[PDB]
Amino acid sequence: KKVLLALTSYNDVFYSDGAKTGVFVVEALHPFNTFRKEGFEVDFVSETGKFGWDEHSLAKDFLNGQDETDFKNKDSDFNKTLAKIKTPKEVNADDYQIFFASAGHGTLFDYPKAKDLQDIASEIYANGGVVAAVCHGPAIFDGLTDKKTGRPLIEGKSITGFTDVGETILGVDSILKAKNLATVEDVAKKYGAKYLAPVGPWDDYSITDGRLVTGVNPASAHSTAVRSIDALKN
Amino acid sequence: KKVLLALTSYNDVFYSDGAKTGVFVVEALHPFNTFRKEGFEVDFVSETGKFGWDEHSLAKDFLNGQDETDFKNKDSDFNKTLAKIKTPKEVNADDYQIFFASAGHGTLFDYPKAKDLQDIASEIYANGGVVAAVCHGPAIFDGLTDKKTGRPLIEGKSITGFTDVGETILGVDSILKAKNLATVEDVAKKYGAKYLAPVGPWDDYSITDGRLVTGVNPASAHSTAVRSIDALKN
Repeated sequence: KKVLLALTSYNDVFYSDGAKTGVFVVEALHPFNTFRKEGFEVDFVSETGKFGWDEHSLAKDFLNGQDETDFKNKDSDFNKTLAKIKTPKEVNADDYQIFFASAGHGTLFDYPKAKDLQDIASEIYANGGVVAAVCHGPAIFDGLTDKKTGRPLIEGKSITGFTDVGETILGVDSILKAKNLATVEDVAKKYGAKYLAPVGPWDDYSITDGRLVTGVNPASAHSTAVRSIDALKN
Repeated sequence: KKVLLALTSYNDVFYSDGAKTGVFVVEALHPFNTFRKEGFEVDFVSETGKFGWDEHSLAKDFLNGQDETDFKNKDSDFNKTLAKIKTPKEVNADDYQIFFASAGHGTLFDYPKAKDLQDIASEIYANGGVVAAVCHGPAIFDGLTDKKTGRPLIEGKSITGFTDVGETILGVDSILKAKNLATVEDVAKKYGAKYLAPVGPWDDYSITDGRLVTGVNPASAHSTAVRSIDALKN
């Protein structure tokens, strides 16, 4: 039982305070934990084989408790597994039942153009696997094609993900535009998907549409992962 | 700017302990409170113009705090309003912006056959209003037609509601099958709707799809009510 957990490979100054974005820690850690818990093996992968942390996700409010302990302890299973991060080439899609895309605002940079990752994702979905994504993770659906129908994998599907209002509240809406980036809600519209919004931009909100699982934000990582395992039976 | 809050008129012995089903207290109270807070007026209506509370919704685990105080206080707005509850005949569909269907298992008995109420809701909706339902409330979607399309109102839409698994867990799926009642998932399947389920059958889980709003269970009453209001601009 393997699970391929994708991470953004973009890590550069993003926020107006000079803080650089990248992988949202708990969006990788909670799914990882949830996966390892049920008895799945986790293989991390990134577009370039490299990654960095979204500095904002390192703040006390987003990283604390056992999470921080596992983060700081280099011998943690999480860290030992992350050290074995793979590049697309080094991956055999046929080895995974679940494809989970963790996020962070960085995914908005490489995920849409990560074709190799999309081919892999598409294959796992073809073999009856489950494709899941949280936060800005659905960004990788931009171009993801269903091999069986030839149509965009999200066309006619109900998904969720980071909200447009959330961007405004974070005050990063100025930047997304400045950097010519599309929001999850934009991507959902562009490819015929039905975007379902949570009551609040920070709520734990996730959706299961057959074998396609999506979550809204960091607070939905766990739920997304849990849904992702359950979805295997669909 | 008013709300039509439909209640189940069924109030007979249900549970395998002699208890009776009917209106689940908070499913009518929280929605009422939310709508009242936002300035909307509220009118209660049932098939018979009468109703009874579901015996199991009266325990401390479901009825407590201010809710319980507003339930026992005869001079409470919630109660003074319930006294003026009207019948379909007394209703003018054009006087409402939202149609909210509170539940309790009792709804499986009357909502599906309450044609007059369906019309009111099809009408309100026809005028660009909002149609919302929580828990077993979606049973009212059984045969509910979109005045403008001719097609079933929930056809092609995404909804959620009380889960089939929940029924088993409560050990009432026997009663249902016996009394020849249909579940929400059934009604969704029957009219071409895409049923989206919560991770846990008890989760506060709701969905907003255009102007069709749905919630899963008592825990979802509030969110479903909030989703209604926000929906009005969709």
